[PDB]
Amino acid sequence: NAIHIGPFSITPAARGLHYGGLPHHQWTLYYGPREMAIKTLPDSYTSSEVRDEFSDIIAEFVIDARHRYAPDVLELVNSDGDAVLARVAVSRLPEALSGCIPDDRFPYWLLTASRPRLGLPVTLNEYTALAVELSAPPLAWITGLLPGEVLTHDAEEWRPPTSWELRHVVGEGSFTGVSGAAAAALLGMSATNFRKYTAGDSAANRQKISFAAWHYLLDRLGVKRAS
Amino acid sequence: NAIHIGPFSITPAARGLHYGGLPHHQWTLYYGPREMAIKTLPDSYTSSEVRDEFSDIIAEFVIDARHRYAPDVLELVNSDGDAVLARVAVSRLPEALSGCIPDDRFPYWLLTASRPRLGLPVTLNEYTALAVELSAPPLAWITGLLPGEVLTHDAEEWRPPTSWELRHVVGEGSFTGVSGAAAAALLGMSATNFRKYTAGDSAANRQKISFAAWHYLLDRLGVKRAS
Amino acid sequence: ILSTASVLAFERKLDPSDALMSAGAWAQRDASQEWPAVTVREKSVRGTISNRLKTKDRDPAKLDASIQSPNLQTVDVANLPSDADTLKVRFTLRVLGGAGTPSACNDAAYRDKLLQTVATYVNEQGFAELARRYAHNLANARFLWRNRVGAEAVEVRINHIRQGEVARTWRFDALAIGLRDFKADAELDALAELIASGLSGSGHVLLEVVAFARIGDGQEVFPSQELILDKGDKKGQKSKTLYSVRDAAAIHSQKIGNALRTIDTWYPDEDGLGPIAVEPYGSVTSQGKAYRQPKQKLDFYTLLDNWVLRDEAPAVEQQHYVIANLIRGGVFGEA
Amino acid sequence: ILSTASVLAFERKLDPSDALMSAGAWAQRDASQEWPAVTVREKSVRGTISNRLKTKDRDPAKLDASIQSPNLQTVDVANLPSDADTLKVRFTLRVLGGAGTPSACNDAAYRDKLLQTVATYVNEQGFAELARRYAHNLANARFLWRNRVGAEAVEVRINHIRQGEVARTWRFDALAIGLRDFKADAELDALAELIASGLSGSGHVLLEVVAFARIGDGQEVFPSQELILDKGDKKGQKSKTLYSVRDAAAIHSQKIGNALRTIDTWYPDEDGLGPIAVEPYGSVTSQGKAYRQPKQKLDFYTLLDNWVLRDEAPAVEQQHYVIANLIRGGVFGE
Amino acid sequence: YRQPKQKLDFYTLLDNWVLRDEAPAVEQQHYVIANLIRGGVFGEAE
Amino acid sequence: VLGGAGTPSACNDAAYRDKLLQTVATYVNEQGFAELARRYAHNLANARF
Repeated sequence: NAIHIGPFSITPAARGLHYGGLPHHQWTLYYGPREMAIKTLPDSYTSSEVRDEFSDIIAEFVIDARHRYAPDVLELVNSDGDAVLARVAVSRLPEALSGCIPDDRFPYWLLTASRPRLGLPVTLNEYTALAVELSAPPLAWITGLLPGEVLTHDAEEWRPPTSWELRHVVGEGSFTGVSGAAAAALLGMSATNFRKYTAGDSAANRQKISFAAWHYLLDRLGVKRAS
Repeated sequence: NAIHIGPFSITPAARGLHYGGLPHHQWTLYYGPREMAIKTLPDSYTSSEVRDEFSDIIAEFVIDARHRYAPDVLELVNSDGDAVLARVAVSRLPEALSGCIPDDRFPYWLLTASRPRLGLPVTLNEYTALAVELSAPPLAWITGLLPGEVLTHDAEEWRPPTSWELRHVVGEGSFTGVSGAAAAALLGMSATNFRKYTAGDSAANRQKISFAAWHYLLDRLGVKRAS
Repeated sequence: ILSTASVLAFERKLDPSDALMSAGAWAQRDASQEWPAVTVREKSVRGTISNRLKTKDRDPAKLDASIQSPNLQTVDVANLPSDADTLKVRFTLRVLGGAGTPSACNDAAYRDKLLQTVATYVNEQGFAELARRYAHNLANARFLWRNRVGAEAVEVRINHIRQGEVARTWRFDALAIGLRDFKADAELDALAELIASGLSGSGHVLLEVVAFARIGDGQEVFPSQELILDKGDKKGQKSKTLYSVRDAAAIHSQKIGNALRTIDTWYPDEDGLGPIAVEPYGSVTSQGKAYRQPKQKLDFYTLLDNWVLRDEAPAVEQQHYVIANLIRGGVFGEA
Repeated sequence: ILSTASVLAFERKLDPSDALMSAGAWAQRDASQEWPAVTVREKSVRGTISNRLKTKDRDPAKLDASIQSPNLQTVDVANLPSDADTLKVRFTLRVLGGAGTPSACNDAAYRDKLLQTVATYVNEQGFAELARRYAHNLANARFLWRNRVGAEAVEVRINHIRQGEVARTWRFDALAIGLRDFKADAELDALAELIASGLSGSGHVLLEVVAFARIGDGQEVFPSQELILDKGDKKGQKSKTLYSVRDAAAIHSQKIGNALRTIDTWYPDEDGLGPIAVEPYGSVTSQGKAYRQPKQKLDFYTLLDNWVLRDEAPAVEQQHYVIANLIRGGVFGE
Repeated sequence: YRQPKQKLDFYTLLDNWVLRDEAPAVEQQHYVIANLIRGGVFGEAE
Repeated sequence: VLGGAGTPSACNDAAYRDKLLQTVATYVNEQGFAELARRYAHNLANARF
């Protein structure tokens, strides 16, 4: 009786033991193939208690993955160099940056927040254009946990995500927190036709999501901008 | 031998006449069901000459439809009221606007360009948030020529576009100027499977485009933002 | 009737020790008991991004931003001294015998059938093929893993140690004996006879194996790497730790043991690729692939179940493979 | 349907050791076995406010208050003795061979395709161009990084060491052979033939490289610099640490290895700036820039994937660069 | 001396000379090239 | 005394590097290092060290 919380799975050890006189089982928490933890929990534990034993490790994983794959931050400053006027989390860099110290020849500069700064002089209309073009969605860090060939725009190199990669973004335990019904309503499908995507093996009536449906779903969940 | 330029169609009158001794035919230029023009062109006119006779009327239609369905413009101004700092073409209004005259209590204001102005005091970070959220794509005016129930995000009310509505955005004569091959490559589909969408009647192997594919295509052509 | 046991476990034969590294000069190697140990030092490492970028050709300013803030690390390293050119790797290996008896079993009928099956295997042929292959893997210095690659001259001295003193000595040129095929030799077959006498329970085998590899003055040696507790982002710098016993760089005992049992040449894919280590679903991690897949009927578990339960004795090569897996030991139970 | 392997990694060829520094007098360099090692000492450094300042910290009161309270660091330093003008730098170098075979690879089909692609490269031309450039970077003492700058005379002795004794000896004047162009010579092409014999697997190459640089009496030499962990500096603690093997100033082996593979002259941006080191997205840390950006089709990964998967063999200079990246080694996978 | 409130420190003189092409007096040119001979880390602060 | 006094040892911007190099080149062509070397030779002459 395994337990699935998004991409995580908690499985018991198929033969218990007796600790302190009481029957126990070893539960292993996996994130895909990587084994994350082992606990020894008693029997007569409901599955909610088994979930709330590993919820702390799952939450620390979410904290570390959110901080590690955070998108970049550009800062709009004035001509002196201090006194930040605006910040924008970008998912890409504006391609014309090259290491600059702002002077008073131009009144608005766009620097990286990383310390050997790159920057560019802007004039509040091309800043708005760059911020509209390059901004990052509120859940861009989930793109750090995805293989990168399922996130590409090149249709020749794209391969459809597996069920485990699909469970990062769709499901009640996923990192977006969006159920299969709401994600079916986002794509204009039925819940059953969408549950066909989340089976796991190609024999049990599982077809793969298409290129346009996957990228539009990543757009609508707020994960990839998909311009 | 009708001629199709995007949504426009030029058809001859099925029995000619003799003008000035020479055989002529009446060519009618339609935009869907609405008849736009009639000319009397001679025979021994190639189809390029028939196209370049009506190209001026087609271009004036494009000019008027581009000016009529232009999206709104918000302006970021300073505390005095004059001296525009930035402009942004939005496809929606920021929902908190209510008629304002800027004073010096706040240094940045966001007004409508329409004359009984609405406005809002902003602080260059929520201006960037509003500009990222509400900006308009470079070809938003084509959404003026579309029925509005093919542009909705509500999947219950959405109906798929017809072939004539699909020819506004896809095709060499369309208003985007994007061929069927390039639009097939945008959706990660073969040119033949995409040409299945552009047949015209459901008997001749024509299936309808899906919700996610249509909205992702409108996103990738730069027509609707599709957030 | 006669289902397999729910728990079943075998202790390993051919126990090696941790192999210690020391350094000296070639042609002093017969006086090589006072050779100083190879010690593990630290050095700083600054490096740029050389891996594949996730966003391939997009974002060229992020690449230039990452070059301007490169990765600084601290790394454990081990080299020879600048006046020594020879590495010496020493361990002791003991061969025990009793290869059929499990250390834990549920069914008595299953363990009796298994013991009788191993007894008929030993009565048909001895351990002579398996001990010949083990003596080959001792003869070439395969247990020098990367310290053998590109060495000039490798020489292996093997001392059979009966009482506290040496009873017999073998001397091998480990570069002549290849890592590819199993030849024949009088000294090698004497060593194989000793190993087979150890595996048969008819004697107590203790060997001391010493390998000498001529590398170069101050060149880098390769001990076993330890595990690092994700200290590449919080403390950040220590990104490689090397195994060391008492201020002396060492190789793990199971690394030596994996090099010893690289005898499996009978896997169904090919045999021009060389021998691999014996394992159930005989798998190489560096190739990411399982030879002896369970879809084919040549993994350890199906061969054992056919040989023990249904009495379908496989070919003699697969019998060598199954007995090599029993010599390896492991937890062979319902999991 | 051939795709790249998800795991693919290559061990390095051309392993150098740590370069050890010693010091002596010029024209005693033929008896340079008892030369004492250059040791790393400490010294005190009192600084001053000399960097840029933020505009909030440019008031004259704050600036004079910052000058009145100075910084006092301790710094590792390495100098020649006051009676010696020649720095001797010694290391050894193994040329190994087998440069095509990956040490770990996922696909068998990709491994066979890559092996036969390297085989056709080797059959069309040997390692002779690459070994010529490697023997150049041995000949001009580029592995003296800042120790070479502003020297009177640099001289490199290279001993090919077959058994425990010397099999062959080269001697070069490293200032004649520039850092700029790859010329020809009899002794240099003999060295290139030896290195290409090592890289092809047809021999076992072990060289001992000794460089002599005539600097001046008591001048500063520049060994490899280590990395300090500061935890609330202990009353003006150490701010610079130099590498040393055992009370002997030294250069890191990967520093010597980076100076050895400075052979890439085929990068698209320019050619009058000099050779750079062979890296994927060939990048110079001092320039802060990546030549061979992947938006141009001349980084290592696009060239390798076009050559191996789609059989689009690049120009012969890019083939030189791709095989140089395989000789360098690395982790090339997902 | 050469406080940055006056326009005579090395950083303002170098920025005017290189970016704005306002070459200073020849004494200040000697001072700037003397600073370049001196060496140092002239990059952003902190 | 080494020379090459305009070239930086590390730089971010290539355009700023080229502009700085040509600025020091125009300085050298207008006058050499003669005034600076004169003052350095004076500080060698009087034993200020």
